[PDB]
Amino acid sequence: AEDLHKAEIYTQTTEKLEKQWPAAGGVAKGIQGDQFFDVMAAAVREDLQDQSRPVLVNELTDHENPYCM
Amino acid sequence: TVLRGHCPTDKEFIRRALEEEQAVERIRKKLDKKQLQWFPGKTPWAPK
Amino acid sequence: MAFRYRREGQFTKFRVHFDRSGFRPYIDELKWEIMDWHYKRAMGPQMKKTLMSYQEGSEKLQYMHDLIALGTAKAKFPHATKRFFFVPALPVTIPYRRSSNPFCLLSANKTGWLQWSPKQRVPFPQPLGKRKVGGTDPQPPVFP
Amino acid sequence: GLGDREPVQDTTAFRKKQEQSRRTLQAALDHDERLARYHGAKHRFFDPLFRRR
Amino acid sequence: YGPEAPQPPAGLHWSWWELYVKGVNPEYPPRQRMFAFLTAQGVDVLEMEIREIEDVTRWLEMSNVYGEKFPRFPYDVTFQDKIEALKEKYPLA
Amino acid sequence: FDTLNRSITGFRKYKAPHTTAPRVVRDRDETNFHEMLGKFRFDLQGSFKENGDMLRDSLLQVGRDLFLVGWVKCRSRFATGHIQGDVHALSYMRRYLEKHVDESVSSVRFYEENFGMP
Amino acid sequence: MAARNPGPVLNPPPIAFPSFNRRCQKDWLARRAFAENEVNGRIYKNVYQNLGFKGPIPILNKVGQYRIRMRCISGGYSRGIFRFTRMARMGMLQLAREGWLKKYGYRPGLFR
Amino acid sequence: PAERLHSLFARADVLAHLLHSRLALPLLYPLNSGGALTNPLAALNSIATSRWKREEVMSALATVTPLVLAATSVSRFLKTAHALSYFAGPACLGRSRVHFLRPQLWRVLKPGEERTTKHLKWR
Amino acid sequence: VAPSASLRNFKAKFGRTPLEALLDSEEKFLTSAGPVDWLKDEDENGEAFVSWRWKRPAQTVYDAEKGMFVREREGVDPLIKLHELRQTLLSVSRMMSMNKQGRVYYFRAIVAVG
RNA sequence: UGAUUGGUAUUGCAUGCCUGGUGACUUA
RNA sequence: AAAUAUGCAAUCAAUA
Repeated sequence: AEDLHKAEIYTQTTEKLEKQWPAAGGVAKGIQGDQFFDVMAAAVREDLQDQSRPVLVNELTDHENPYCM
Repeated sequence: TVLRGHCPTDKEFIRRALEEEQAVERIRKKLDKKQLQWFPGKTPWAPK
Repeated sequence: MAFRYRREGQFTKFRVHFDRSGFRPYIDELKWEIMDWHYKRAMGPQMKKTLMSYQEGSEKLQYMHDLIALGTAKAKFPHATKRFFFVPALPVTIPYRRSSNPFCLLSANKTGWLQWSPKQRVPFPQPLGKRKVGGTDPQPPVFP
Repeated sequence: GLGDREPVQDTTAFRKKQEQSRRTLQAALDHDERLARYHGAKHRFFDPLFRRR
Repeated sequence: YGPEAPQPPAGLHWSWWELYVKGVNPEYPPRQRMFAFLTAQGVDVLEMEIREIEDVTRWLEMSNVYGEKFPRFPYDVTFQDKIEALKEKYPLA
Repeated sequence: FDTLNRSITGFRKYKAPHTTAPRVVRDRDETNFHEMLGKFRFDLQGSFKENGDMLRDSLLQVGRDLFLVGWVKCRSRFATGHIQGDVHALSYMRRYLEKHVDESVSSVRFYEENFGMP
Repeated sequence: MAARNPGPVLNPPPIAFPSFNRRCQKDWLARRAFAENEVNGRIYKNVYQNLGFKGPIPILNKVGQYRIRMRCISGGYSRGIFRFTRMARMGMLQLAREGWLKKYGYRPGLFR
Repeated sequence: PAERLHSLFARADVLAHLLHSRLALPLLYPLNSGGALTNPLAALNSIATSRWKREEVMSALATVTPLVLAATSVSRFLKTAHALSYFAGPACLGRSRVHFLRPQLWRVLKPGEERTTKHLKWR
Repeated sequence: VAPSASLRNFKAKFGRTPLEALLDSEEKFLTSAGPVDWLKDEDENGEAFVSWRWKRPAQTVYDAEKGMFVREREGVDPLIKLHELRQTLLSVSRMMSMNKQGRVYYFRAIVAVG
């Protein structure tokens, strides 16, 4: 139950990060344009998600995808 | 777009994409058939 | 052409080389899968028995190892009245390739270990009838 | 939030604490014999044919 | 007691490669001897392939348990030449 | 009639070296009553087409999905069978035979029901 | 035959763990020797073709691709072996009947 | 009216979606032969009531039935249109057998119908 | 709202609506599933399933001393109380028959019951 | 590019698995 | 007829 709760918390955190640091024009278009602000925002969001990703007890696979977790 | 479950892109765009795909498929088939060999690396009259 | 979809596979089956038909083999995967099955079936229960043998110093050893590795050891034991359950696991032996597929279930693994479950209602290598999977009964036979 | 700007996991103090924890674990293993086996237990894998024979 | 914990190379929580190379898991005294000998010679064993590691292990075991005349290689090749080639290919850091 | 009916022949057939009957687990509650096994026999009378091939295929598919075991026998006007498996699977099979058969089923009968088999 | 004294029903041998077979071991040795010496044979052939001479290469007799045979992986027999299976008749039969091929599209209900 | 006819089929599609949503579940939903009876979820009556009434679902299905019966009028109209689309216009001894006088009986394995002749001998 | 003629006829000939009968059958199937049968208690709020009872196999009788069920055999007169009869095996023999493939063995038994 | 715990010696009249030939497979 | 200069299989129009 605690692992499921942590997974739900992680999904909520990912949604909050997506709303807080949206990538204008789409991820692919931002990558192709290669603007400093877009790169900074994407890196910040990715690092925050990496930091917030939990460590569950019953699974030894630290899935970075909230869907998979 | 109006009908549910149908592709929303332009029909002419789809036609152009399909024609390009068919042309590239024909080119690929021609090239593969020409370059195919049972004993790869063998050229006629070369020292065998 | 009275039965098209019935004969759909005939062309590849009969009049095409394997190297050019596009058919994808299975040997290079089942070879590792069978050994994985045998290794798991042999080692999992023994691992669980070894884990549950003492059953009193498990938390103490976990605490000491957490102190040695992380230096905090409060991730699993915030206070004295918190219980950390140990899930049996075995080394992963089949060299699966890490892939960019975000939905891959064995690409984000970083520990080199996988959780093992003794319970599986559906037997995976379902034999035909009375046949038993080889290597299942090690007891010597008895003759009349 | 972000992580540690200057993590201390690469510090001599951390290394000394790790050594102290290792010494404590070794002392506990020496003191307790059941714990010693429960920690040093090893299990090798052998062929099912070899098991049969 | 107990085996020393593995050192993750980068972005990992474990490494079976180091344990295998050192012959700790699976435990194999011949592989431990191979690792020690290559480390003393100055060969980065972790950078070697499985084939080369097994070949060196077999050669060392044969030399130890049959004599210095063995192993014997054709074309006047020598175990010293093999070791020199391995050292040149994988300098020890 | 049953697929396990055999007559004793004149040549020795290997017998079980020992005899050990697994015990019947009688301490079953709501948390464990789903792990019990069972068996029953069924007889259907009516009209079926293709000499019962359609019903045979349907029953085989249902049994393959439900992991049931045993045997079935379908013909033009009748069907019989002996089914074994988990209690829930047996109940599903009974419901299917009673209500979910695409042939004329004038009569259905269930008999020789047993539960709690090891 | 109607055996007079039938024996117990024996559990079949493991699929992935064949018994010792020195012939299979030597086949593996030949495979690895060919893998190691493949480049040298190419160099031999390049030199001979450049010099315009059809000379033999004796070492290929020992370290060539043609010293390798398709031997059953699970049985060790060196005949009736297909690349799509790498196993002989009985190895294939045991693998199929144990249920290891259902995942890989095997259709036991198909004759042709 | 024009707008009424414009919105008629959209509103009919809304009705059809409602019917589909209702029919996409078992009749006695959420009743079940498992957790429903073996693992019930008093102080918690506000979030989960063990009590349950069938009249609600019965009335829902009773109201659903006539709506689908009416929707069958769509099928009737489509069939009428299909039949009309194939209209033509103004109006303009012994047995015969092919492929044997009678079908042949086989006592040997037929290469085609092996699924029915497998039990028979191959020679 | 006036019921339709078909519904009225169905009620007259069965006493329940078609939906009522269908849902009664479905509820009975869902409740009498597995090895047990659940009991329903009805009040103002609604129905609930709080108790279950073991299902009794058809045409079987529970023996107290054995603690298990035993089947009821046809041909026997059900009026006779089998718990006050006893039996003795006088003789059992291995008879033989001959068929195309060889010899077939069956058994004969003589038993006294009183 | 990840090798291995002897015998293709007798005994198919010790057997398992797997095949050939002949017989069968009827219900409500 | 200032159109053509004409033999057929065992795959593919959900794409030649």
